Amino acid sequence: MSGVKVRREDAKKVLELLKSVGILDGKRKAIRDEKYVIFPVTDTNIAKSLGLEVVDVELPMRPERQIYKNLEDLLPREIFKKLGRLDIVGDIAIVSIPDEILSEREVIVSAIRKLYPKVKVIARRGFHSGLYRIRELEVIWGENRLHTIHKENGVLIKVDLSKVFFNPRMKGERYRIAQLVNDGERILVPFAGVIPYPLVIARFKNVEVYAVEINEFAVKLAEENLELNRDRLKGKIKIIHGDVFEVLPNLPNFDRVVSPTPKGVDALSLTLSKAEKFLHYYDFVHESEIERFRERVLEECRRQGKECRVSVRKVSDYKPHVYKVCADVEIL
RNA sequence: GGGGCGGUAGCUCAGCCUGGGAGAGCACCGGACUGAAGAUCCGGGUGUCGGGGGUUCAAAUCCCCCCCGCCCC
Ligand SMILES: CSC[C@H]1O[C@@H](n2cnc3c(N)ncnc32)[C@H](O)[C@@H]1O
Repeated sequence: MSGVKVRREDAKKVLELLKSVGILDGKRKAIRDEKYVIFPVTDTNIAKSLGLEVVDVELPMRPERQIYKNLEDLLPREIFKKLGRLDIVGDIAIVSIPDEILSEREVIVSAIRKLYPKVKVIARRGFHSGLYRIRELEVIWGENRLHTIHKENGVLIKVDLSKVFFNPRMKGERYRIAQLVNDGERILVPFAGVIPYPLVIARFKNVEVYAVEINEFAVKLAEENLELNRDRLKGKIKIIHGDVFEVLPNLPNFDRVVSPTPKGVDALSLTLSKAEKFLHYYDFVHESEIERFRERVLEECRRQGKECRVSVRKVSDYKPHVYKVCADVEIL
C-alpha cells in the first residue's frame, strides 16, 4: 500500500512498466495534477530499484466493486479451508459447509454477498439421494425458496431444487454433445429431468428430440421451460411423462440417444436398442474400470448385433478415485 | 427512421457514474485422493471488452459513427 510520481507527458510509460513489475497497487485510485501524475504502488523498494520518484502519500480507496475480490481473499484461511466450492444457480448460491463453519457462517454469507450482490438466497448443500435424484439443501440466508430461472448456453431453465434435480457444471458437456449433433436428426433423451440437454441441443441445431421423465413436478417445470425457450429455439422437443423402461420399447428408434443414467442404474442395453447412429451413455466408473467399462459397452454391442466403435471420456469427478463417464456408441 | 436498454473468458456475469491492475463463479485441460460422496484437493487464463474513429500522456470506462438482440412510436 504505497505510491509514486510522474510528469503528465510521461505517466503512461510509468504505468506500463510499473505494471510489468506488478508493484502498481490497484486497491487505490491515482491522483492527477497538471504538474505531474501520482500512482500507487505495492513495495517502495522495487520503486527505487527503477529509481522512479517515489513519495509516500495518501491516495484514496477504490470503490469495493472495482477491486478484484475473491472467495479466498474475502475469508480467513481456516473458514475458507473448511468451505467447499461455490455454485450459483439463478440467484441461489449453493455451497458446502461443515457445522463448525456453520457456527462461524455469518462471515461466510457476508463474503458471498460481497462477491455477488444479486444472490437473493444462500443454501447449505448436502448429497443427492432418492428416486428423483434431488439434492438436500437447508437455506442459511434469504427468501425461503429454491426455484428460479437459470440462464445457461443461451437457454432459460426454471428449477425448484427442493422438488427437482439440476447441476449447472455439466453445461460444458451439455454444450459438447450439442455441437456433436447434426441438423434434422432425431434424438431421444431418457431421464431428461427438466430439459437442459435437449434445450441446449435444440438451441444449436434444428432437430426433433423426445424426452422422458417420471418426476411429474419436473414435467411441470419442463412444460414451463418450453415456452420461453420455444421463442428461443431452432428445434422442437416432445416431453413424454413416464418410466423409461415402459416408454422405450413402446417408442420408435432414434438416430442419437443420450442417457444421463441415474447412479446405480443400468440402461445401457435399453438405450442401445433404440439408438441408430450414436448413443451417449453416462455411468459412474472407477478409474481402473474405465477400460473394462469400455469392454462392457462393447460386450453389449455384440449382443445387440451392432457393429460399432466406442470411446469413453471422463466427464467429471464423482468421488475419490471415481468419475462420471460417457460412452459414444458409433454404430455402423 | 426514431428513440429505452443490452454486446467483457466457454457459460452466467461484475467492472463504466468520476480514465491509469483483464477480473468472479462455474466451465475446460493437466495432476492427486480407498468405504458414503453427481464431490474434494493442487496447478493452468483459454480475452479483438462487438468493430472503427475521436479525445487524453493514457480508454473496457467519456464522444461520434457502423453492426447485432429485446422493448417502445
Ligand atoms: C441426473 S437426473 C436423472 C433424472 O432422471 C429421472 N428419472 C430417474 N429415473 C427415471 C425413470 N425410470 N424414468 C424416467 N425418468 C427417471 C429423474 O426424475 C431425474 O430427474
